[PDB]
Amino acid sequence: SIKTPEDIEKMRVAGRLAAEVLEMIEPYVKPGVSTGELDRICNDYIVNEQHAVSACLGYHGYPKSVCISINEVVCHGIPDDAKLLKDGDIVNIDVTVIKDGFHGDTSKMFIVGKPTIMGERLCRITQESLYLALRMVKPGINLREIGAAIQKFVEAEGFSVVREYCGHGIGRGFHEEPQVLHYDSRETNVVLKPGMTFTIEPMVNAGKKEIRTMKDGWTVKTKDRSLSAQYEHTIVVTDNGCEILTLRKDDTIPAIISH
Ligand SMILES: O=C(O)c1ccc(-c2ccccc2C(F)(F)F)o1
Ligand SMILES: [Mn+2]
Ligand SMILES: [Mn+2]
Ligand code: NA
Repeated sequence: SIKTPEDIEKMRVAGRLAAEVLEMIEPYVKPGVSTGELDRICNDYIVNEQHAVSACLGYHGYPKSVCISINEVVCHGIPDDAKLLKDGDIVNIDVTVIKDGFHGDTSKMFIVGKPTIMGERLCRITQESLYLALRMVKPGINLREIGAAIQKFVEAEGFSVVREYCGHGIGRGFHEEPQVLHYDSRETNVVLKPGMTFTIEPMVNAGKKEIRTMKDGWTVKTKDRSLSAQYEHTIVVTDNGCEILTLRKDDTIPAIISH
């Protein structure tokens, strides 16, 4: 669907709120803190300060407000008061808020304590894969091209792209069409049009692409237990490119990408 100027404004608000949850939580992401407390901090902020709601809680039965995944956990890590962050960890906090009917969806990696060169490299490359994709977004381009570019860049780094999950259209619905694969697929045939709003959120494994879902029916880890990183932004396709609706102060890419 093509969002209207009004809907896009609402997406800007929702996207900014999502991004600000990530900016707000940054100081709390330090050695010793539990992912459970991080989640509570994020939820209180979303509800009490942003006057918004987490779109995650309850979705497909998800128990928490945000997803927090550490190191080998690929995605959907469930915040737990007993899971503490430690020196060297790489942690993804994935946020999605609903404000005035629209969704803002974004995530980023945080390196805890003294960074490891491997962790820093995986996160940097993963973000760069998102960035290169964002720089390709504009009317007329096929999502297949973008997915192909992400995969090519990631694999060239000796990393892999997780296939079970993809980006997605977003708006009044958390996950709307189209599906945004982060790898080349013969099934992908979607030509971008102005006003389209979707996410790009590649999950990159340091090791093999295969994953394993834990027995809590949520937590996903790399099959080989290698590190996995993910970054995500919600965007709106413009006439000559795109606008990142979930940009943060620490992002090293412009909010408005012109061509
Ligand atoms: O960025 C996303 O699109 C995202 C993060 C987590 C999920 C998800 C996917 C399937 C079922 C439940 C959830 C959620 F509840 F954790 F949001 O979707
Ligand atoms: Mn997300
Ligand atoms: Mn998403
Ligand atoms: Na991870």
